Amino acid sequence: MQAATVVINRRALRHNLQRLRELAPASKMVAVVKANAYGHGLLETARTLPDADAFGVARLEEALRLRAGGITKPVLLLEGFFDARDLPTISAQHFHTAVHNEEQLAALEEASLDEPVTVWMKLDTGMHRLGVRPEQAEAFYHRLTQCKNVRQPVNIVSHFARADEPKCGATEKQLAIFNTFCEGKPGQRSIAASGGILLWPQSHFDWVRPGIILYGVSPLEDRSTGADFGCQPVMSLTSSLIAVREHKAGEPVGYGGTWVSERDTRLGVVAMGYGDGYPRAAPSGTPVLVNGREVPIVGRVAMDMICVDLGPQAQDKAGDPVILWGEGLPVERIAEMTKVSAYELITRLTSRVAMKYVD
Amino acid sequence: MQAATVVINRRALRHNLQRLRELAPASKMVAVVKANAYGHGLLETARTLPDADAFGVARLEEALRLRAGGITKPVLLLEGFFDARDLPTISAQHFHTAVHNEEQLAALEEASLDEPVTVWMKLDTGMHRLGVRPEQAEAFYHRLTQCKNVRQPVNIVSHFARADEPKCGATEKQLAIFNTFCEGKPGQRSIAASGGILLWPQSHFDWVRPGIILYGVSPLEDRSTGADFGCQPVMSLTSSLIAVREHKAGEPVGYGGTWVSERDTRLGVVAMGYGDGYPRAAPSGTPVLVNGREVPIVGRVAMDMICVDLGPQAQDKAGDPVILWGEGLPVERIAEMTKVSAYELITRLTSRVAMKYVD
Ligand SMILES: *Cc1c(COP(=O)(O)O)cnc(C)c1O
Ligand SMILES: *Cc1c(COP(=O)(O)O)cnc(C)c1O
Repeated sequence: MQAATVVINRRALRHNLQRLRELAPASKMVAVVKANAYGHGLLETARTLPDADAFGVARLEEALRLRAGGITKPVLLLEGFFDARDLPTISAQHFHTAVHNEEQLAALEEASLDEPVTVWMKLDTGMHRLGVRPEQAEAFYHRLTQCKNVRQPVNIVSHFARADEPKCGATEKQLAIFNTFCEGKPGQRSIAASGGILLWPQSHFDWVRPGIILYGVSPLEDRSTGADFGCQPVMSLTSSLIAVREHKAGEPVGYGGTWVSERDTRLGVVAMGYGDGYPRAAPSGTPVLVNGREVPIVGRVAMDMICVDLGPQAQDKAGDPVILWGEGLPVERIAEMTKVSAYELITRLTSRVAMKYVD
Repeated sequence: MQAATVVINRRALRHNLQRLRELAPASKMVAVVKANAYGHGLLETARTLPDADAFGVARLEEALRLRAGGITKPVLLLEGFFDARDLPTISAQHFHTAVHNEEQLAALEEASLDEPVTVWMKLDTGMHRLGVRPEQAEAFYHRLTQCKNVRQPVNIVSHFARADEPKCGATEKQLAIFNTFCEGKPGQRSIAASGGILLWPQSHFDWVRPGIILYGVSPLEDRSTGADFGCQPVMSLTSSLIAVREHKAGEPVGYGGTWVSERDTRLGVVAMGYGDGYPRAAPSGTPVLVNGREVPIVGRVAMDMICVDLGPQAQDKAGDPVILWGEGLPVERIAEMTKVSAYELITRLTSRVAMKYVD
């Protein structure tokens, strides 16, 4: 292929897992690979990290897809199970699960399983998304230690809502609540994801759950990159030019006549659009690398194409290599220029994009 | 349980192709199915419309995927071919192609094919994206009529840049240029897509290329839906609740503490996020249907989850049906609220979303 392609550096992936073990030296690793491993490929990303202590996924379907591909490490269902009839599979597949509601707990109480299941009680410490609230947590917790279907001890998990904002006391407050509930309880503790790992060493505890930074991308919007933490970028969104055309001063480009040229120039057309996952919101001027040289996007990003300004005697030609982000252009730079989160940029890509794996 | 799923109404798809034949009664139909048929499924959308005169795709890869699935109809390569070594496949697969540059034409000229290929010369009439400029078009055109590898006559294609803006004279100008070049030439003429079909009956000519409106979605940003033109919505982005929790006044929700509640209420958590293709940009208040009742999104949309405000004694529960858009809630209403183009909303979805076909 020469069009929409994501190149995944397996070497950078391994480097990052090891680099994260250096940053959180007393904690085991839950490699978070939900949403097709953040756009890098669920199964391939798991196979690249046979050293991971466990893998984290959002849904049951993702975990099963890992077992189907031969992945054997423990897989953590971060949101738990959505149907009580799933417990038998989860037990047999040796999936570890979070438990945040009455339905899940009552399911565990009355299920009949050939083996008990490892559980992580999800505690709501401030995010107010999933989890048992503090005032209901002690009773809920106690019921889990009385389950024959739950492998003792009951582990405790939680998640930060604003760890990337060190100046507000949100994280210290969640930590305060997390610590109060865990006092005197056995079982592993886990509350830190990318942000907690890098900015809060007092939240590492027993297990940390690296997601975005595992792929060498910073979880912060302070324009820092994965390299700020010694992590190497894994993904490169690439394509090729499918046309190099003459253009003249005063002439607009693309839908809505969004951009008008102030000079005679040459425009390049890239085989990349939002039908591939590239943000339609990308404003003119956003950087793209053409033949390893940065050129600006001019005009509205279409479903399948993107126009760039090369210059009046630019000698680039149809077929030449284009980098939307990757090697000489961090996805964080593209997130600042487009105002789109790096999390979304690397993850919200379509099945039209080819996948390459190197090293 | 059910999670992220796109339900495709085959009946509505059929209705729209027929409805468009009623709006452009003297023109053949090029069903545009590029980018996985605008998120509806490339092969299934083609199989639902065996009545289409032809199918349009962005890339050669998409056309070959159609032939692989048993689609037998003529397929139009809207951007042409990117490599001269592809002509033999194009010829053998009976793919019709656009020709916009020197490389493609020179390729046609010196290739040796067992059969000639049907071609549509792409003329740049104002969009300044792809196509031969007016002052180079006559010479370029004449070389195509002299090709033994091109099945005569040479057809002429072009595309509108601002057909959804009837008040600016952009479309009349492109039409003026298109008409001047086609004078005295045989061969089919085609310049109209969804907008040209609905708003410009002078631009129908021989072939019209319905894309977005084929799926029952309006190409305008004037709070018009597909129903404004008698077209029925084909896609329904659905999911289910995975939690219904108590929440209290003054408490924030989600990452960044984006939303704070002014009352004790109950929050629902949807198995839908941008890891599925749902816009991370969706602001609190964006409508979502829970049990066929509209509730607002509260807090930042995460990779796998979305929180909604149900009410203090709302009786919704984990497992209940959620509609992100579809029946009861047009994607155009979500586009207006989120400020994201309906084109991108239905198209930029990930492979995590399951596909259902009804009728
Ligand atoms: C997805 C998620 C993570 C990883 O988050 P990052 O910000 O990419 O580090 C960890 N834990 C939970 C509970 C999550 O849902
Ligand atoms: C995608 C495309 C279409 C369809 O346009 P809509 O506005 O979605 O109908 C038709 N023709 C060409 C050249 C295209 O690239």
